[PDB]
Amino acid sequence: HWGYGKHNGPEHWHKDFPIAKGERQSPVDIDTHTAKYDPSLKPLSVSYDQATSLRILNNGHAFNVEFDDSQDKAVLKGGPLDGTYRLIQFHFHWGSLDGQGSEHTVDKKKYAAELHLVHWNTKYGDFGKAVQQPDGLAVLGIFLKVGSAKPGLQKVVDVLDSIKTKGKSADFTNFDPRGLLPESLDYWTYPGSLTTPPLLECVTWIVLKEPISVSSEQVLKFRKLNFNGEGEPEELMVDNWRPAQPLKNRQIKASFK
Ligand SMILES: NS(=O)(=O)c1c(F)c(F)c(Sc2nc3ccccc3s2)c(F)c1F
Ligand SMILES: [Zn+2]
Repeated sequence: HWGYGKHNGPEHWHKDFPIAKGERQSPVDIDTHTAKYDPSLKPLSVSYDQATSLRILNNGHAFNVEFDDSQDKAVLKGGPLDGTYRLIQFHFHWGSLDGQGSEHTVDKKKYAAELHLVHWNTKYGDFGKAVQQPDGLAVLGIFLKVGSAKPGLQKVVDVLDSIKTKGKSADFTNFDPRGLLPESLDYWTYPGSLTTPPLLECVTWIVLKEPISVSSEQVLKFRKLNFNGEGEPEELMVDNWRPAQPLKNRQIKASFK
């Protein structure tokens, strides 16, 4: 029953998932002036050379590109992180218009979209167990603005017509997610949560400073997706983002400046 519309949208989530009003909820606004530079934070390590994508899926809330996480292939490590975390999927959140769509904001700025590359802590042996742990997940967030095309995103955009409606999937092999990374790896980092139900407070958030650009035609194709299933009255998949939640005590750290 949860979703993004008037009657089931984020402001309604706490009824089914009371952790919605918890102490480390995401996303947040990144106040770039109150974030603490920390010279002791390590460079992020993104080792994606051996990634193996398998499938793309419309789950009724976004689309996921899934990876085979059964060995140490695509991993995140270093940065603020203690273990190594394995890539399991990526997805995006986007707007009905270019002026909105991102979940994190930067001094109140909303970007057109936000890419989430979701990884899990190897010491918990799988994603299902990792989410019940406070340091179970690491999500690398990357902001999208509209301007020039991202060539590396086009294979994703071209297959979306085949997964139009809730439930649909398609084989999605040899997709290289290094094609979605900006040039710099400068980041902010803070402790928080899944930004969809079940809203578990299990995530180390790593948000890149440098957005990637995508074309208006790329983002327009995200907006032709559907929340509904093939049976049903079309609701376009747009504005599937949660807004910024209270920071409460937490401190946001910066890798830079
Ligand atoms: N916005 S987010 O990166 O915090 C996020 C995520 F990490 C995810 F891993 C997912 S999919 C997901 N599936 C399950 C299954 C069981 C328990 C928690 C989750 S989150 C998700 F939908 C999502 F929005
Ligand atoms: Zn997400």
